[PDB]
Amino acid sequence: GWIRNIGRYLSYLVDDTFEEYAYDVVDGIAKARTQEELLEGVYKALRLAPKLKKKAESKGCPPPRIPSPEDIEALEEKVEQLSNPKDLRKLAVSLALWAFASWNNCP
Amino acid sequence: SCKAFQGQTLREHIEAMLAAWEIVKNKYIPSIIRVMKTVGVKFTEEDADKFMKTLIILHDVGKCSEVYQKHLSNNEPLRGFRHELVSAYYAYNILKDMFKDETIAFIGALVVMMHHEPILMGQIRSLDKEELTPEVVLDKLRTFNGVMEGTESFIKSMIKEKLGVIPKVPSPTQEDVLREVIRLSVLARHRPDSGKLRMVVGALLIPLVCDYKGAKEREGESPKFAEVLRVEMMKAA
Amino acid sequence: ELTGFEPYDYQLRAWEKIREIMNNGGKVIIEVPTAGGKTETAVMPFFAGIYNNNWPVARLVYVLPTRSLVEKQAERLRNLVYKLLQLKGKSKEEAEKLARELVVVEYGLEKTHAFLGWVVVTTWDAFLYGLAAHRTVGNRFTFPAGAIAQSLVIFDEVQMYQDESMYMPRLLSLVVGILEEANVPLVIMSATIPSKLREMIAGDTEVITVDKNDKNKPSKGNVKVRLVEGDITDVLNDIKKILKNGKKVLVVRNTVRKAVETYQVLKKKLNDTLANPSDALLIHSRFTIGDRREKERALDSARLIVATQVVEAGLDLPNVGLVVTDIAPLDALIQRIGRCARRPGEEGEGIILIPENCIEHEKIVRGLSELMEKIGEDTVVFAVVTSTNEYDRVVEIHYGEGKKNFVYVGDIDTARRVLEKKRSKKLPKDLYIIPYSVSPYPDPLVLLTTYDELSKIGEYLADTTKARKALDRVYKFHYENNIVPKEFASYIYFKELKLFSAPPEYEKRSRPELYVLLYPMNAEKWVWKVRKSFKIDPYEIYVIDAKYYNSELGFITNLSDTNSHTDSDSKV
Amino acid sequence: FNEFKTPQIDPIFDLYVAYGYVVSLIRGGAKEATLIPHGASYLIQTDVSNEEFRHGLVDALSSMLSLHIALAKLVSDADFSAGANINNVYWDSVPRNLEKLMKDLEKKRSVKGTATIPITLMPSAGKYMLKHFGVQGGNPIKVDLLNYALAWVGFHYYTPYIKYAKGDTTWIHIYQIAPVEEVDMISILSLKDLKMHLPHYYESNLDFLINRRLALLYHLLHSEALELFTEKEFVIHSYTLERSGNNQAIRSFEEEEIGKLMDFLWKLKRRDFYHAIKFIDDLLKKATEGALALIDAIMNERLEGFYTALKLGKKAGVVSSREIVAALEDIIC
DNA sequence: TACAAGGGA
DNA sequence: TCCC
Ligand code: NI
Ligand code: NI
Repeated sequence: GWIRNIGRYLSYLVDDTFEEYAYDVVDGIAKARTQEELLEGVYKALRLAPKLKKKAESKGCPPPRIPSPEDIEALEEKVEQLSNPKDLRKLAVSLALWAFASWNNCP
Repeated sequence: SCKAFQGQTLREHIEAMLAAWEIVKNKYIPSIIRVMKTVGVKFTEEDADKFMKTLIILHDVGKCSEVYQKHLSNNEPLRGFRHELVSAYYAYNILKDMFKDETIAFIGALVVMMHHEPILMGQIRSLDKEELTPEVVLDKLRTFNGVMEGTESFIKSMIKEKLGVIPKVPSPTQEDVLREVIRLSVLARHRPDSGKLRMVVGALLIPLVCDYKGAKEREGESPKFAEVLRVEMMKAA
Repeated sequence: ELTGFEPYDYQLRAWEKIREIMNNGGKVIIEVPTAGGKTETAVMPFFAGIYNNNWPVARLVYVLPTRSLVEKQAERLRNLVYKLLQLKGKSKEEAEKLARELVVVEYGLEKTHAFLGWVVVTTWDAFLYGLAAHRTVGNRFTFPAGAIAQSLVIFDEVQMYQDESMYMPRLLSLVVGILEEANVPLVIMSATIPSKLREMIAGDTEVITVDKNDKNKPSKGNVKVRLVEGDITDVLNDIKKILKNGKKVLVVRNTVRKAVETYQVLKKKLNDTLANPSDALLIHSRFTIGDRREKERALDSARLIVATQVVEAGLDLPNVGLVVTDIAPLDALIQRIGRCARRPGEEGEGIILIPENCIEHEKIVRGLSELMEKIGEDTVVFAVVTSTNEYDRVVEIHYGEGKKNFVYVGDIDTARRVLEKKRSKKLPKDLYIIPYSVSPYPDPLVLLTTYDELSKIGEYLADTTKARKALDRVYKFHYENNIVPKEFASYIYFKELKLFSAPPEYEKRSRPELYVLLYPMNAEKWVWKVRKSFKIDPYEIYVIDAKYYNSELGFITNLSDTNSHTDSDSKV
Repeated sequence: FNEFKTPQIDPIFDLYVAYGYVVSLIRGGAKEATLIPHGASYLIQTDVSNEEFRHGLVDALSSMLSLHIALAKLVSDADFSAGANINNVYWDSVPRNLEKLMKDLEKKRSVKGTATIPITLMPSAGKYMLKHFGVQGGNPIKVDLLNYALAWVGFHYYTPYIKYAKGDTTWIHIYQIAPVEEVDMISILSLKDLKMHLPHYYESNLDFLINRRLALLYHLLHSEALELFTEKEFVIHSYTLERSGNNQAIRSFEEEEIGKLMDFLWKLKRRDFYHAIKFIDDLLKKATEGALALIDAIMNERLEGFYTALKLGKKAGVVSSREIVAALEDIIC
């Protein structure tokens, strides 16, 4: 549920085809204790969209797909109720592990 | 009332198998007999004809599993359904009932198991991307629900037409066929027999080459396969 | 009928031994010296089995141990089946059409069918591959060893020493043992074998050997053997004196490198007779552009026949004159020189040409195979040859069973119900590698253009290739040493190159430069002091004749190779 | 029912003898048999008499000696000859004991002596023993010849073991699989399928056979006998043997289980194998630290272990396909 | 991973 | 003491 798309977008920052290697954002978002730092980390991760799209357009492969706003609000509306950090940890690590999948983008 | 193949019904295919086996009988039966003395139990060529006829009738009963056949009718994928397992359950139980012997039904269950293609377990080097793997076999095994309701009826019908002695049908739920197939496969994999099993059961596999005759095929080497379809002519001309 | 003999050979000495096979039997042993020429071992029982249908046995299998004239055996079986087709019909035209089709070489390709054919010729190299392989077409699996069980499998001198890769008597003992409980008749043909093997592979089978009564066996005649110096110039005087007479010279090399140069250095210094219709016709050794029959059926001529360790078995040359050969491990030599078939005599001559020991580095591995090779002066053309090999290979090697890369364990646990060889666990079975002969000068543009995977796009079945003619296009390459690749590597259905990190055996391979029609290429005090020497290898690649202490072989070619780093101290 | 009693010596050696009982039984027949564990006794119930038991045992040891003679005072590179015998003198001692047991056995004669048990079949034994204020000369611990030989057969036919050379020294990891509740014939033959002969791995690139847990993970990667213990409880007892400067000793005796590791592997490999076996092999060979993190995560169910393993794999050479990520997420639940 | 320290016939 |  709305995890595959954000997983692909995050993997766009790790694939060798994108010679930028933004590991700080994924490392920070993986190690999150509560709401504020994870929100800041995901914001920093999604802030790098223009450079990814420009690099993809200049390389010739199809541009990356930014997560749709329809499921953008899903992250928020599910995350406020996660007062306990424990059940937050499973999703915080699920996004990180989905960020490291193959996700063949530019053939 | 059921259909085995996508292009052919149950009868128009199984009758072709049985009819071809009548010609190939005098060619391949004595090899089966010389193999089956080694097992420790032996009967005449006529009882061998009965055993082969039972294998011919019972290797496609599992095809009519009311879910796999639905996938066959359409183009839906089957993702590794081994109906030969349920067919081996049927063959084992029914041959318990008729032939009153324990090892020959085990051999026949294995013969049904290889039908189309045998299972592959252990000793692999990651060259089994397809369904040749016990995990997907167990997947299909637990996802197995049940056979057609008329399966017992037409099984009795073909039992009457081929032998006519007594009609009897085994009923697999899900766990019972699990126990039967796991027991038979594990025992065949490991016994004091080392090379005896492969020779014997491959020998019983060899006559089961009429599937190319049953359905139309476009293989280039099939004509070469037709070289050994008929034996040397007994009559000079 | 069984009494009627279709060939013009009348009745042989082993006519009464035919009934020992029957339909329910075990191991039956047949022995006769120089069986390569006049074999007639087990084809008559099968032929008499099929005269009025009522087949006792499904098929027949003839086994060539390592590398020999498979095409010659195929032609012989084709001629025999055509002859038995006589007196029954089939006119003249369509008999040969089916005779050519029922014979299958089965090199290993054409996965559509595993093993089919009324009579086929196989090789132990391919026989091992046949016991475990997957041939699935149309969701139908043809089990390659299924036909082996009920067919008559017959060996032919399968105790022949090779390039440290086939001479394993323990493997043969294991094979005969595992075949014993299958309740199938197994008969083996051999010229010379030790007495020690004849008891651990046949514990209750009597040897028929040669019987003084009913003297009808094909005698060899008079053969004289002498030790001569190995030089190219020395043998010349023995050539011009046989070619004019009408005889021929048969040169045998123990190394492919020596064979790929002997013909070239001998075809230019003679300049006496024709070359196109007579020369350029030799035995196949991973060359001739895949196929072998193109220069195999034309060998029936009294001309120069350059050869190597491939002509050792499977030859019925009627005119045998002088045979020169390199160092041989006695058992190889006696089989090679026993080529004088037909009528006894014919002034059969066989000699050995070795400079000192240089030919022992590829077919002897030093050891007793080369140390006792020079102690071979008797003709050994009788049935008492068994009293000769005991002190040549049994007293020094077979007692210590010193062998390298022996994979016996891969045939017991692996071969229980079913497995496959191309995907082993830890011990790959070194049998053969099939290369592809190309010569694209401007064509290479990555992916080798053609010969694609042909996936779901284009082909619905996604399993189709243009290798229909490739069945007679691959070589016979054995994995011995590669060091670095020289040809275009392959992974699946050619192309994709890559695989620069120790490419494995089997399949793949595509030879570009090595593709041509002509050829394809890239004890003094020790004996009198003690006995019971060691085996295996050490820092020096040769054996050790350990009399009391140390005493390695600072001799042969290993010392010359090792002298590149230490040439002092009299080469140790 | 025979209900043959099994001597109480060591729940490791007792396991070996009472668990080679079944392999001696199967070759002679003895259907409808079961093995009831008693913590350490491991009693067996069977409908067999003694003669068929003896025929099965002699058949097993005849195959054993046939395998022994295939390589060569004869020393063979076998599990019971040199693969597991850490001591050089045992390389010759064990085959002689086996052939003496045979020679006594085919002539319907019971044994009359006792023999010293190596540390291989029981790590609890050794050379000395503290009596009150010191040790005894020689080896105080000794066992009956028939029990010794049959435990050797059981060890050779069932229990996997892995050797790695690394020059002069040598690591030998020995594992024994133990039930605690109930087993039948089919289960025991499934366990038998796990045993693989001649695991002389040596080599230099395969250097991760140290860290015994990693070695057993690698061995279980290529083992596909059955997923039997997902319905039956089983444990694993492991130990290591070392040749550090010709100084042989046991330096590891941790006792965790085996069920959940292969359960996670089996739930991990539904999607495909072409990207599963190579995935594990690449993570083991390249990211040894990542493989250690992954195995710790499997052992103790911690979320960060999977992430660390995936990051270490991706950093060097691992593709980390999508389906394996989905399988890992499904394992997380 | 460098050093030592050991188990037996 | 021999035996790595
Ligand atoms: Ni079917
Ligand atoms: Ni079919």
